[PDB]
Parts: sequence; structure tokens; C-alpha cells
Amino acid sequence: EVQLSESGGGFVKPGGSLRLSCEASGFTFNNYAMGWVRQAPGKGLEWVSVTSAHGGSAYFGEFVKGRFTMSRDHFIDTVYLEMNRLTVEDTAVYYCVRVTFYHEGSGYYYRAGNYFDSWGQGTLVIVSAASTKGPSVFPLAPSSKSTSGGTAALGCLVKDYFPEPVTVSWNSGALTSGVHTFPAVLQSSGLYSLSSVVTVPSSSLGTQTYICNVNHKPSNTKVDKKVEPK
Amino acid sequence: DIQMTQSPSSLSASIGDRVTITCRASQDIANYLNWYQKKSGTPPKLLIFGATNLHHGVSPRFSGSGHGTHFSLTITNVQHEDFANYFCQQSFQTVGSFGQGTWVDIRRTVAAPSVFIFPPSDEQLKSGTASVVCLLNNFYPREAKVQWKVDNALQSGNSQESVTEQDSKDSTYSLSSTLTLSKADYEKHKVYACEVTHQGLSSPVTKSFNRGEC
Amino acid sequence: VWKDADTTLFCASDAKAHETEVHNVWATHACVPTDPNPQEIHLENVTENFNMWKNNMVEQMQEDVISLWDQSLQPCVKLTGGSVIKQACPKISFDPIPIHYCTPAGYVILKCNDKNFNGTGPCKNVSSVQCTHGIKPVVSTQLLLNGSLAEEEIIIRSENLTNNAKTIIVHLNKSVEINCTRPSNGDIRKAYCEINGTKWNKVLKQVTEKLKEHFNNKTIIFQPPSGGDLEITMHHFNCRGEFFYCNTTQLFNNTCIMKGCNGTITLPCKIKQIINMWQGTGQAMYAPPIDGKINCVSNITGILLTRDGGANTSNETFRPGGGNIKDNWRSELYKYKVVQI
Ligand SMILES: *[C@@H]1O[C@H](CO)[C@@H](O)[C@H](O)[C@H]1NC(C)=O
Ligand SMILES: *[C@@H]1O[C@H](CO)[C@@H](O)[C@H](O)[C@H]1NC(C)=O
Ligand SMILES: *[C@@H]1O[C@H](CO)[C@@H](O)[C@H](O)[C@H]1NC(C)=O
Ligand SMILES: *[C@@H]1O[C@H](CO)[C@@H](O)[C@H](O)[C@H]1NC(C)=O
Ligand SMILES: *[C@@H]1O[C@H](CO)[C@@H](O)[C@H](O)[C@H]1NC(C)=O
Ligand SMILES: *[C@@H]1O[C@H](CO)[C@@H](O)[C@H](O)[C@H]1NC(C)=O
Ligand SMILES: *[C@@H]1O[C@H](CO)[C@@H](O)[C@H](O)[C@H]1NC(C)=O
Ligand SMILES: *[C@@H]1O[C@H](CO)[C@@H](O)[C@H](O)[C@H]1NC(C)=O
Ligand SMILES: *[C@@H]1O[C@H](CO)[C@@H](O)[C@H](O)[C@H]1NC(C)=O
Ligand SMILES: *[C@@H]1O[C@H](CO)[C@@H](O)[C@H](O)[C@H]1NC(C)=O
Repeated sequence: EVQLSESGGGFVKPGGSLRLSCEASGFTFNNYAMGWVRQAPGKGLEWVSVTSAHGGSAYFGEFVKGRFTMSRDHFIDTVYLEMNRLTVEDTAVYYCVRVTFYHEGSGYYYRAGNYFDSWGQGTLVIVSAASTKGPSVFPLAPSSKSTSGGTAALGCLVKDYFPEPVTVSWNSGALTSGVHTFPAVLQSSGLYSLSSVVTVPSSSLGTQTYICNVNHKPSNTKVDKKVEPK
Repeated sequence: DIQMTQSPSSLSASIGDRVTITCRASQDIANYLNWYQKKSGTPPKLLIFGATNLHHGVSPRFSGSGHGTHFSLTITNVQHEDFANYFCQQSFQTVGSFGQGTWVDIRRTVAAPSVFIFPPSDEQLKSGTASVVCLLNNFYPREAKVQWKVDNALQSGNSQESVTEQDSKDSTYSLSSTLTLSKADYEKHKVYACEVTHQGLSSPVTKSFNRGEC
Repeated sequence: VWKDADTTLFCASDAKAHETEVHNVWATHACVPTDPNPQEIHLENVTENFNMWKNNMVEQMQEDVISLWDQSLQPCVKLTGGSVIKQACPKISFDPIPIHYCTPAGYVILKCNDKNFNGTGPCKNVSSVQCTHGIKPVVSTQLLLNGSLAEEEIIIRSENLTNNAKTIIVHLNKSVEINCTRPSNGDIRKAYCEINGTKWNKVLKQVTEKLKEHFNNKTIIFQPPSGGDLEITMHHFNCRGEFFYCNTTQLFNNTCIMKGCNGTITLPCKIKQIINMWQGTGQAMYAPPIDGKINCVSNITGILLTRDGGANTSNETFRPGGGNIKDNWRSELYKYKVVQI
């Protein structure tokens, strides 16, 4: 059974270099072309690179522009992707893929007409100049003009933290229904910002206490913020 | 060099439906086209290769067709596991390339968003920054437009948004949008409005507040 | 009585001890002299099954040619994965000679003599031989050079012709000369191959008609390879020790399958210092070409093709292939198999 295992993921400064590796097993490594495919946050799959079975040739997606290098080690059935002069736009999950040709007969040579039959689990590369930072938590107070006899919304704004993730519960996990914790957005500052909201009966405001429990492990930050009306 | 364009951008389906995704290449690529499935948390999965060949282990509910520039993926008898993002890929040139993707979500009754606007907390304003948040809660379909207005001036470039995954129970989405201004610029204006456009609304809904108000 | 079997064959040749030509040097040590009077005998009423695509004779020849090239065309610089091998790379004499493959005592080679034998299945006119015919270990892609010709009709060979994944070997019954030249005294790497467009197109038409027999009279189209390594997108071969890369776009030109294109086809070629090794061992770097006229005239005796396929379509599209050099040896060893007494 084919197995592809990536490693070398992590953080790197823009303009910096980072080498990914893919350890292959369950098939004859020397017979197959190998490659890489990535998916950046909020974007689609992107053809990064493929190297021939013989390992003397490699080809790259248009965005690479001479920045990347591939190599393979037949002694340990490993493929490498050296990435240089990385940018924030290169932040993505990178997948190791095995390449199968539509047609037999090319031997060790790479030919057009192929498909990515097997995929690794992927490894995350984050290209950032930011340093570890804990979030500021601000209340999203329920509107005083909240609908009478209806439903009100309140939440917590988790702003300016790095890296991902943060975790958010309400009332220490007591309140779960109606909770929406949104995906973080990457701000121009290079820091992430996230919101968590919950809808509740407007009648419960001024009687019911609502605390959001924010946890950011990288900075070992644990915050509790009571969200009161007005 | 070769651009792959998928259509539609997205579509909804019920269990048991048949749906078709199309892929167009900017030039002839013979049958050198593959289809992949992508679901969050797992890597891409090959479905179809060489335009028409079903990959080993893949359900025959998936089939591919086309030759030249126009291709299609058909999913018969849609199952819950099929709700995913789908990508075409040409392998005709030495360097291959992917389509932009087409995602399939679960059809439900149209639901307009419950809209809420939150002013920046005094706590944050003390830091010299003002974040104005607008919530669009539990709506369907996913398409929604948020338009920030400050003193009725249409904003742009100073907001970001994100959307939840389709809810497993009620099949709805929620959206949060954040307008970020300096404290200076925030104090400099009065009315802050969040204008929401959605299929479920007869006309755009606006929620707003005046800076100095309880 | 006998049975199918695999054994370590030995080779024979007419190599000369005085030659510095590298094939002669290898064969002088590796092979025995040929039999000036070899023993072939018809087998009265014997039907034997052959399978060219599963013939271990091919594997042994592959190993020999790799061995020969290791000793003969060692690069100045070899790059394999994460290592750099430097070795002396003097210019040498290079011109393939025929190699015969022979069975040891206790074995014999059965030879298929059916005039249109396609490479697989039963053969009715069978004979037994001591050794194969003389096979030149010519390494090339797309076009099979300096080989043997089919005796009767053009033969289409494939493990499974309905499976488009399987490679196609077209065996010609009339050869077409390809005249490749790097002329002497701008670019020392610029070369070209000349073919009689009249001879070629007529053969290509015959190949077309033969392919129609197998594919329900469908329209047969030829197209260049859409992409990949240069060694298989181009006609790759070695002439006088120099590695040639020739563009065969003009050879697979459907317009001439009646516009006046009966003239000389001049394929543009390039001699490269850096090559991807057919042996699968990374890339190799050689010194720039020798001075003077570099010339090789060869017989095109076969063609390697891949079929696009397509689920229904009105056409069948074929593109020149190759790269797996084992298939080169298959195109000659197809009618032989080893058996044990
Ligand atoms: C079998 O074919 C060979 C040539 O391929 C020929 O010499 C021989 O005569 C044939 N067999 C008979 C019985 O004629
Ligand atoms: C070759 O001949 C055998 C025996 O008749 C047949 O089974 C096979 O289909 C043929 N293949 C081709 C490509 O002609
Ligand atoms: C080669 O074979 C074709 C049929 O494939 C036939 O029409 C032609 O006459 C043959 N030519 C020679 C020289 O045997
Ligand atoms: C030949 O290929 C066809 C199509 O791929 C396939 O249906 C058939 O089973 C193959 N024949 C054999 C003997 O494998
Ligand atoms: C090959 O081409 C060269 C230059 O075009 C010519 O001088 C030579 O005579 C040709 N050889 C043959 C055998 O046609
Ligand atoms: C090509 O070969 C034909 C023989 O079929 C011959 O008549 C013609 O003159 C050749 N072309 C040349 C010599 O340019
Ligand atoms: C071969 O020649 C054709 C026509 O000039 C050209 O389009 C093609 O790119 C060439 N092939 C290579 C590998 O340069
Ligand atoms: C085919 O040959 C004709 C000669 O009339 C030429 O004009 C055309 O460009 C050729 N097409 C190719 C080489 O693709
Ligand atoms: C084919 O054989 C001829 C004559 O022996 C020779 O001049 C030519 O170089 C050979 N071609 C190749 C590719 O070895
Ligand atoms: C190669 O072609 C030449 C010229 O027609 C011919 O004299 C020679 O016999 C051919 N050799 C083979 C092995 O077909």
C-alpha cells in the first residue's frame, strides 16, 4: 500500500528558505515520477512541481519562477522540495504526490499525460515575519436596541494574535447551542483576528451571564471576558 | 500557459440528485484531464483520469466525459460524502494546471440572514483602534454581500470577512465582517451601517448605529 | 519435449581485438566468436506460444547494454540524486556492432517464423536455433534505427492494443533512411536530419492503413508528444558518441498522408552536453562536440507510438513514444524464447 509522509513544515521568514521532504514506501520508488501540490488558505489546488523518476529533470508551476529546487534520494526513497525566497503568498499546505502516466513505455523519463494517484497528508508552511503574540479580547456587546421577545446576538472579538490557532468556549463549555466561532482572517499587520458569537433570547440579557473563554497555547494565554449588555 | 475554467463556481444538491460540473481548457488538451475531490481535513483524492477513466476504489457514481476543450464530471445519486470541492486538472503540457474548483453543498430552503452590527468597545478604542463587526447569521444559500457605509460613504479596502462551514444540523451558513478604522477616523464620523444583500431578502437590509449612543 | 525457462545466456559477436571502438572492446571481452556455420532446423509439427512482452531475453540484453555504456560513455560529471560523480570523459570511437545471444548446454532458442507474427500467441512454423540474429544495441527514442524489417506486411505490436496505456511498436517492411549531420566550418551544437519526404510519407500512409485494420477504419491522426523530458519529446539517439536531439514534428505531418510535400524533410537537431540518462541514473554531462563533420545515416526500421484513446470519438490519435529502452530490444527479440530440455 502506497504511503507518502511529508515533513519539514513550519515557520519561515519572508525571503527565507525551507526544504520539504517526502518519504515514500509501499512501491518501487525508482520507477515513479514524484511531485508536489499545494493549497493556500481560501484558494484552490496549485500545481507546484514534478521530478522525473531518473531525477535529472524537474518542472515547476508558473508562480515558482526559478525559486524552487527538487531532488530525490534513492537510498532512502525520499523526494525533496527546496524552496527559496519565499513570500507570504507561499503560505500553504504542501502535498507530496506520486505521478502515474496514462501511457507505459517512457521508462524512467517523464512525459505529459499523467495523474496524481497517491497523496500525502500534507504539511503546513507558514511564511511570516510575525512573532508569537497573545490576543486582545474585546466584547461584542448585545445591542440595547435588541428585539423585544426575540433573539439577540453577542460575542467576543479575538484580535491581533500569532500564530494560529485560538480556541473559544462560552461559560466554560456550558453554552454551546447557537455558538459560531468563525475562521480567523490574516490582517495586513501579519496578525490574525477572529470572532466568536452566540445568539440568545433577548429576555436572558441582564439576567444571564455570558463569558467567552479564549485560549492561545503558543503564547500560553488564557483569557475570560464577560460580555454584558450596553 | 493553459487556463482551466470550471463552471459553475458552486451548486447545491440533495441526497439522490444528479449534478454535473464542467471544465473548459483555454486550448486543446485532448483527453489529458483529471478530476479530484477535496474535503476539509483530508488531502485531495483522485476521481477520474484521462477524462473518462474511473480510478481504482472510486465509486462508479462518478463519471467523466469530454475531449478537446470541454469536459464534465457527473455525480449520480449524490451521497453525503460527495459534498465537497471538485477540481479539474490538465496534464497535457509538461507543466500541468488545475481549475479554480467547484464546490457542492447541501440544498435547503432559502433562509435570509439575521443581521447584527456591533460598535467598537471602549476597551479597544483605548488602544487607538476601532473594529466594527457585522454578523450575518444562519442563512442560505452561501452567496451574500456586505457593504459597509460610514456617513453613507461606501467603504472598501478596510474590511475583511469569513464564513463558517455549512452547519451539519440546519445546513445554514453564518458570516462575520470586520470594519477596521483608526480611533481618529472613527471619532471623525457618526453613522456606521452594515448593508446586507441576500437572495432571501426582498431588498438589502441595513443595520446601523450612531457612534455616540447607548 | 521441453518447457519454457529462463537461463543466463552468453553473447557472441564478430568484434575485433585491435579496435578501440567501444562496442568492439566490450564484446571482445564479454562475447565469444560467432559460429560461421550455425545450426537452424525446422520443427515439423510444433505449435509454441510466444510472448514478446514477457521475454527475459530482453532483461539480459538491457543489462548488457547498460554495462557497455557504463564502461564506454562515462560522463565527465554524473549527477544522481544527492551525489556528484566526476570521471575522465575523453572523446571515443562509437559505432554499434551486432550482438548475438546464445543458450548454454541444456537449453535452446525457439524461433518464430510466421511471416506476420505480431509478437504474442501461437506460432505454427517454428524452428530451433543456437543463437539469435545479430542485433545492434542501438539506443533511441521515437524511431527504431538500424534494426531488422518485417518480411511481409507492416506489423503492429502491442501487449494489448485495445488498452491505450500499452506501448505500440510499428515494425516496417521497408526502411527509410535518416541522414543526420552536424556540419563543420555557427553553433557547434546545431545539427539536422534529412529524410526523403516521398519515401517517408508513403510508408506513413501504409502505417496508417495498417492501423485502420485494427481500429475499425477510424481516421488515423498523428500528433507530436504534448510534453515531457526532451529525450522522449524529441528523437533521441547517439551518433559517433555525441547525443542528438531531433525534432520530429515534420515527420508526423498528417497533411502529407495531395499537396506538393514530396521534397526533403529537414528535421532540426541539437547536440546536448547535458542529458537525462535512459538508464535512470540521473543526468550526465559531457564535453562539447568533436570538430569536423559528424554524420550518421541510419535505417528507420520501426516506430514507437502511444495512443491517446478516448471514449464515441471518430478518430484515433497516435504520438511518437519510447524511453523504455527494453522495448528497443523487444522489437528484435520478439520472435525468440528460451526453453529447457
Ligand atoms: C518457415 O519460415 C521460414 C522463414 O521465416 C522459411 O524459411 C521456412 O521454409 C518456413 N517453413 C516451411 C516449412 O517452409
Ligand atoms: C496478436 O495475435 C494474437 C493471436 O491471434 C491475438 O490474440 C492478439 O490479439 C493479436 N494482437 C495484435 C495487436 O494484433
Ligand atoms: C508492406 O506492407 C504493406 C501492408 O502493411 C503492403 O501494402 C506493402 O506492399 C508492403 N511493402 C513491402 C515492400 O513489402
Ligand atoms: C485489454 O484492454 C482492454 C481495455 O483496457 C480491457 O478491457 C481488456 O480486459 C484487456 N485485455 C486483457 C487480456 O487484459
Ligand atoms: C547526408 O547529407 C549530407 C549533407 O546534406 C550529404 O553531403 C550526404 O551526401 C548525405 N548522405 C547520404 C547518404 O545521403
Ligand atoms: C525519394 O525516393 C523515391 C523513390 O520512391 C525517388 O524516386 C526520389 O527521387 C527520392 N527523392 C530524392 C532522391 O530526392
Ligand atoms: C519542434 O518544432 C515545432 C515546430 O517548429 C515547435 O512548435 C516545437 O516546439 C518544437 N519542439 C521542441 C521540443 O522544441
Ligand atoms: C506539413 O508539410 C507541409 C508541406 O506542404 C508544410 O507546409 C507544413 O508546415 C507541414 N506541417 C507540419 C510540419 O506540421
Ligand atoms: C546505423 O548503421 C550505419 C551503418 O553501419 C551507421 O553509419 C550509423 O551510424 C548507424 N546509426 C546509429 C544511430 O548507430
Ligand atoms: C538499410 O538501407 C540500405 C539502403 O536502402 C540498404 O542497402 C540496407 O540493406 C538496409 N539495411 C537493413 C538492415 O535494412
